[PDB]
Amino acid sequence: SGRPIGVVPFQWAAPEDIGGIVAADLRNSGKFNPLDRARLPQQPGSAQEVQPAAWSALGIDAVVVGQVTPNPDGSYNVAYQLVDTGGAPGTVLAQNSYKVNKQWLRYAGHTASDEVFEKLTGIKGAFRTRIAYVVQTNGGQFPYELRVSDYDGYNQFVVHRSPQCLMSPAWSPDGSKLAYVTFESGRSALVIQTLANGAVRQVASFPRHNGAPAFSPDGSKLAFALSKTGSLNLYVMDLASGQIRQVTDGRSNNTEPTWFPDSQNLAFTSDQAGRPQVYKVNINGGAPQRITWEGSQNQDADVSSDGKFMVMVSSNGGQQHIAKQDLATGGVQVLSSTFLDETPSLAPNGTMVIYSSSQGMGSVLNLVSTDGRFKARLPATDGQVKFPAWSPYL
Amino acid sequence: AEIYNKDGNKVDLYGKAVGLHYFSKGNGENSYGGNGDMTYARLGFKGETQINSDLTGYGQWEYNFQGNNSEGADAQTGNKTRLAFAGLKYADVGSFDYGRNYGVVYDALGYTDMLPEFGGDTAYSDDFFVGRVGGVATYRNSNFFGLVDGLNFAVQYLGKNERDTARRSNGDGVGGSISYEYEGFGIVGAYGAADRTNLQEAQPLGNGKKAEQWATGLKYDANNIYLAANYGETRNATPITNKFTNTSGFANKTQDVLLVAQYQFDFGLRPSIAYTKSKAKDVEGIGDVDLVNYFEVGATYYFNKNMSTYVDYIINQIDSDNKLGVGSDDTVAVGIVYQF
Amino acid sequence: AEIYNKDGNKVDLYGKAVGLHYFSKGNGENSYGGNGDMTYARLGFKGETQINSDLTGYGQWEYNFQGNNSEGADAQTGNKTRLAFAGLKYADVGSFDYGRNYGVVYDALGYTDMLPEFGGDTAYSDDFFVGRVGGVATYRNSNFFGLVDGLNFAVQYLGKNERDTARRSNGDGVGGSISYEYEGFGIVGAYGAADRTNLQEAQPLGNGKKAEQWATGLKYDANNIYLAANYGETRNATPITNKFTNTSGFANKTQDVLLVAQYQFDFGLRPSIAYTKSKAKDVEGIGDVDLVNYFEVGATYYFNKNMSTYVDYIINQIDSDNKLGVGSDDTVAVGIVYQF
Amino acid sequence: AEIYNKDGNKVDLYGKAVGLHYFSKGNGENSYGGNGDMTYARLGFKGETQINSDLTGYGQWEYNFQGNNSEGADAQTGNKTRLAFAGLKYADVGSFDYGRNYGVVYDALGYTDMLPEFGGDTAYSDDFFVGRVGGVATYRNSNFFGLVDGLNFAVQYLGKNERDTARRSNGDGVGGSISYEYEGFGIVGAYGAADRTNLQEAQPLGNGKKAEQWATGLKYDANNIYLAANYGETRNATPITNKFTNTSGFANKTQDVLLVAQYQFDFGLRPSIAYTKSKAKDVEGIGDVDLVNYFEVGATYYFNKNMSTYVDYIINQIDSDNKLGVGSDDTVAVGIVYQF
Amino acid sequence: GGDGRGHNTGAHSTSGNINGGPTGIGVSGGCSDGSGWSSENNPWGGGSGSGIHWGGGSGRGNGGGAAPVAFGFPALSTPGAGGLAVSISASELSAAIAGIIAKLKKPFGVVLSSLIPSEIAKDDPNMMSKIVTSLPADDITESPVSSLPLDKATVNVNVRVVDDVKDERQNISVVSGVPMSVPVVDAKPTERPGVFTASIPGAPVLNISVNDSTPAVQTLSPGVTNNTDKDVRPAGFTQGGNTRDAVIRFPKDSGHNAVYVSVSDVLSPDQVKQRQDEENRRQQEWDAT
Repeated sequence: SGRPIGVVPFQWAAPEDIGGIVAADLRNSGKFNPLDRARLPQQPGSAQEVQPAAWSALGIDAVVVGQVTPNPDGSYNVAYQLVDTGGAPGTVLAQNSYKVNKQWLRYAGHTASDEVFEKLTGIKGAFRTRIAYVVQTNGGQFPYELRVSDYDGYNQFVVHRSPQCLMSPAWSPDGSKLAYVTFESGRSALVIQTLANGAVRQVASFPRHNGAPAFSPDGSKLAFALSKTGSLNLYVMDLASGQIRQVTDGRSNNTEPTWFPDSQNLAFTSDQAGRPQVYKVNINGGAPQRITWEGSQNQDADVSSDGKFMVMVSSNGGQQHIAKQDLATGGVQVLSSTFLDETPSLAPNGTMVIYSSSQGMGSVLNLVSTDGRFKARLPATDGQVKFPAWSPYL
Repeated sequence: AEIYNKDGNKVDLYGKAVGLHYFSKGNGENSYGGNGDMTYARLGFKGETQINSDLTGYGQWEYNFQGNNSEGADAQTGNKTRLAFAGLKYADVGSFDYGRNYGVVYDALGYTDMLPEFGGDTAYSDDFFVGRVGGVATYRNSNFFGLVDGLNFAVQYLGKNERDTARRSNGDGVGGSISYEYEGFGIVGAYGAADRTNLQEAQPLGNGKKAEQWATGLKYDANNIYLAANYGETRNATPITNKFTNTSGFANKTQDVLLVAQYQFDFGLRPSIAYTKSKAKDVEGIGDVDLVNYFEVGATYYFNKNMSTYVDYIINQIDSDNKLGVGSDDTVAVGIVYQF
Repeated sequence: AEIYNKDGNKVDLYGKAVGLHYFSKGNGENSYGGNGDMTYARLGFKGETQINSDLTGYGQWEYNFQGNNSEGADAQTGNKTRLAFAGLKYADVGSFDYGRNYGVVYDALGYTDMLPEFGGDTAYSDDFFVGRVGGVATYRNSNFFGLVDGLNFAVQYLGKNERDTARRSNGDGVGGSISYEYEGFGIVGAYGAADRTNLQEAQPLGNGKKAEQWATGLKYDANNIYLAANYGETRNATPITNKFTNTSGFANKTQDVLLVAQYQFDFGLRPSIAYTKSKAKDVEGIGDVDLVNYFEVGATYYFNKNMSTYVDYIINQIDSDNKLGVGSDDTVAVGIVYQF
Repeated sequence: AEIYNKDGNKVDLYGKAVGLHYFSKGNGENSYGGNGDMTYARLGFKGETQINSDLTGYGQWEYNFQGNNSEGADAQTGNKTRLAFAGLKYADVGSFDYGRNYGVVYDALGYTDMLPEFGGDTAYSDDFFVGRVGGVATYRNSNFFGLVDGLNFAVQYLGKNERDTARRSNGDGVGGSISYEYEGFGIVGAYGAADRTNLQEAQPLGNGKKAEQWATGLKYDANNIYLAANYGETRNATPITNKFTNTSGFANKTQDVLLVAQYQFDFGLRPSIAYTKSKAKDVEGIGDVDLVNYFEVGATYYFNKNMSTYVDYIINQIDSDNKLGVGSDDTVAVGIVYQF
Repeated sequence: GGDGRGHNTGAHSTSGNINGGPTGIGVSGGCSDGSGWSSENNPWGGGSGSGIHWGGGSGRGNGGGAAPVAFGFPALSTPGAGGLAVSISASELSAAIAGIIAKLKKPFGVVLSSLIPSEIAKDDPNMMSKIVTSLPADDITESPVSSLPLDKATVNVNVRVVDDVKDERQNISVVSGVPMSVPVVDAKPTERPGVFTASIPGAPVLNISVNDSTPAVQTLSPGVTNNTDKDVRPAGFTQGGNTRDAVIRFPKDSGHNAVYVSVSDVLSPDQVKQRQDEENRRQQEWDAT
């Protein structure tokens, strides 16, 4: 399902397939169905060449065309036009042209993907965003790497290598820092590493596990879990002052915080009710309220950027899957159908979830659209991939 | 360490070396433990293999080599095989093993035997059920077939062993043990009974045939803390030696009390305290006497799991006038350990 | 298991644990094998390294530790090193080794020694060529320099060993063995001759100097089946002990016959049958007598290569009136094995 | 070989097998070394773990098993644990260990002990500081806290050992050793002093309490060459046995001289030459005598690090009229080695 | 034997450890809080403890690594190379011997035991065994051994334990009735605690060992009998011809009373007929004079 759309190969072999990147981006969102290239009624190299009737006949009311031309310095100019083939046939609804170096050609595609997706959906695009994750490689000296790539797995690079367990990277709201758990000292530590220079800020090294970091949306606070008291409880550090407050204190267990849009409430996983469930607590007034009542287990929650819903890992009758629960209704929809579905992360526009599964025996992350309509594997990595984290808008 | 984990089979070679020394006043004849160099290295292998999803087989073996000895005729003194057995673990019903292994009663006595070097004195070796012995067939159930969590029970048969000395010999025996772990707390109860061989009866000390042991154990372990209290009573089971008479045998009756309290710190430290006592009753010609009555005060620094250092100071409260020649002197031990 | 395979060198640590027991009527003095717990663990390492494409060097060592023993003075009883040797294998000419290894004659006797626990009784240890001994230099050729497939021949020299007892002693010796394997069938023939030391002659039993052994073996192995038949004759080679006289020595003449038939099933089962006999002749004062005459009936379940269980029931046909005190009683053995 | 290198811990299992034989005229009673099969296998494990960047802990253990022995009562003869100790190495200050290890003086005597099989005869085992002993606590500094390159110094305390025989016994002792390596050349000096136990004094030979050893060593190793010269003097330290009297004890005074010259070739060859001498003085009733005075001529082919072959021909210059019964005959040894 | 290879002097270390040094064992379970409810504890852990327990606990169960003969009751001691072995007690001598010595106080003597080589050899075929007897010195000597010059080598005694030959058997017996006086020798200590070595001229090394811990015993050997008849009889002219006795004193800082010990040879029957003969000849002499 999804809106059918015509995505035409761009006019030029070309250094990159921009039309294919746009089609794949729009499809990954679940909201679009780019017309099979083999069934396109034409391959127009320009909006002028678009014959709207031939696209409307196939149920397509808009067509993406474009041009890639080389520049004398070896860079390329990439231009796109979106041609209405519905109520305003042949009209160009949006278009652009701009100069990029070859190494950003894939980014160029995402740029087009960002605009058309928004033009046709009114939703800000997330195709130029990035994901962070931890890879356990087969290298001996630094088997653990915290890495970042494009949302679709391309343009991977390593942010930090470690001989010891890494967990739970977390983006600052500006996309400039990653908080994460590092055990290089021989036990748990929470640190914030600046991507631009790789500088690492030490956040916490209490006697036991310091984990599950989360940056407040406004950037002022970091949530995390400490067991120094004897058990995992939620704590928040004011990033300006460095002062640490405790949010939960009790024999119940409280961890895996995620921030609500208000930067004042956390959702998190607790066993207060037995099997893991999701609870909500104010970082000031501490008294957790259970918010997950469907299924038999609920854990690993992530609150949407508008706060209307969250995604999580839910267990209902033996089956654990990535599910989405509306935060104002409790309605749960199962999204994923893979095995060992774990650690989902939401795009900042709420349209796609990245998570880890049994795919590739752990070595593959998967994307699923938040409408449930599309599922795909990311390009395989050279290791086991865990703890994916979707960057903010970049 | 796990060296081979392939073909549904996994091998964990575990071995360690211990540079140890015992200090005591005088030559060390009257010292509780002794005196001099007691360095020793142990080598062993454990192996498992999942034949099926619900069925796995395991085999374990351990040996002890002493370094204190010279390279002459006394090289082998104190060298032995501690454990050598095999067995199978079904999915839920439990697990059954056979060979040379710990007796069911040791499970209860395991709680107190957490000390660095000393401890578990009542749990003598080559004794019926308290220590590690050869010729046992044991079955164990975990969580009572998975019905109730934390309730593990086991049963053990002891094949007769006709050795040269009554101290190391035994006969047909049976025993059982139950352990309930709840919310950190732990409770255990074990019982064992067997028949003494003719050689044992012939000994000057000891009277009767039914050699009986039983024990009750309590503990709490959490928050870097470990508390334990084992009370055990036995008949014609505990060995005893008289220097004055230079004659040995077994104890007509014995009561044993063990208490341990250890705290652990984040920075690789573990102070320990232990009280201990054993009183023999109805002894032939000696009435009632105390075999051991001492305090422990010690500590252990854990650089890591594979490297450790420790110290133990034994405050022997035993009096010199004891009617068996038992050492009435204090002692101390200092040890360093590497282990993979 | 292969733990280290690097730098053109490969190491296979092989070790196992065996929980074993022997049942028999009475105390077990007259039982063929014995009675009680016979659990044991073996540890060993094999290593190879291809120095060149055509040249590789190998070293192997094996030790046996018994768990049935106590932790007292009898800990070392039955503890020993079975194999400890080295050698080099050239590409085609063959291979040459030296150390403590099996004698050439054992190759023939290897066919019958396929039983779970018992079997190969004629192949005594520390004997001239039938069992594993120390001080041998052996050369072996595979396929006669690669000329004829399946024809392996070997030769062995035995350095003299002057020990305290004639049972464990020997002298200069020589031997050879040939094996032809064709289409599954296998044939072997081995011969060994050596000189007895003065201590051996001094024994009351036994007469002559040339201690001679020789054997012929046949087998067929395929389709989950294993048939084997070894006939061996010896002079002044087999040891014999007389309980009535409490005196030992060697047999002036001996004939030995071994027969084995084992079937294997897909579902990890292996029933086995074995006939055996050994008759001594020209014995000093005892004429002709039978040392061993029994049937075997047993089985083995192979959960996998690394885990197994087995049983063996020995129907001793020996009569009580035997003129040497040999056990005239039946026996049974039950064992469980883990091995990596 | 390194089998486990994980979690900041690394384990190097090292073991070898040696097929060896000694040839000599006659039975071998008068031969320097002996005669017959001397095959042996050694097994050991070394382990390290970097607790911190500046702090690592290490543990090492070694055992020796002899294959020449039979499977009877003499299986354990010559079986022992060579090394069993532990210790910690700080970044710069140095390293401290305790257990059963080589004495400081052996460091100097290490230069000459480069021979394939023989060599280091003066460095007797279970002796005060010259050989490997149990009950030592040693501290070592590398490059004098990193100040001066190539200057390593160490110090060692020796806990008293009260054994059954004076040959294997000792008492409180101290020692030190210094080593300067410059541009390939190497110089060393070691000194040790301890008190003899009453049992030692009671021996017919030997007089005095302060058992003293000291030694000086020089060497040059480079360009496939190894030269070494150790001169050592001792009082009441060296053991001596008189066959004529069948009585043993220690030497009132002893001088020892060792010289070695070995060349190495690219094609896996290493010819060696060694001169040796030891003269005892102020012996009780024997005046001055020579214990050992011989040349070595030998060679070693190194197929690789893990496989080697070697030969050693000992030209014993000792005369038959020696007043202690020391062997006045030549000897030869041929060995083959696999080692991982 | 080529051990010198390597064996670097100074600190010994390898090269290139895989992981950075851990602070300690503060985190025992793993790179976790130890909690376990959420995925912070055991988020990597796999196959934790599938196997059944094997010797749970430290397992260091324990730690790595002369009945006295009554005074006045002659008994056999087989010698060693280190001499004879004797173990005395502190408990003062029984009513029996005190009785005998009182009776005898007011050369004659009283027979303690009788010897039978036929039997003594059944256990000691070589006939190396001697016969030791001991009394507390103060009961023998009129002047306490304490209040005695250190120069004196021979203290006077009122009675002695002596071998005699009567009624065709050798027998050990308590003699008296004349001026007598015996060697006095000091007891050097030894390695063992409370164990000394007295050496009396003409006997083996007599290594003693005091013990007031074990209740006193009387040893019973088929050769040595306990002749009930304790009548005072005249004594041998040849009395003592195969006996060596001595008062042995201990060093001042031992607190052990001085002890008298006689050690007599076990005569073979030929030697007994010989002693008997010489005794009869001496009786003849005395009878004629």
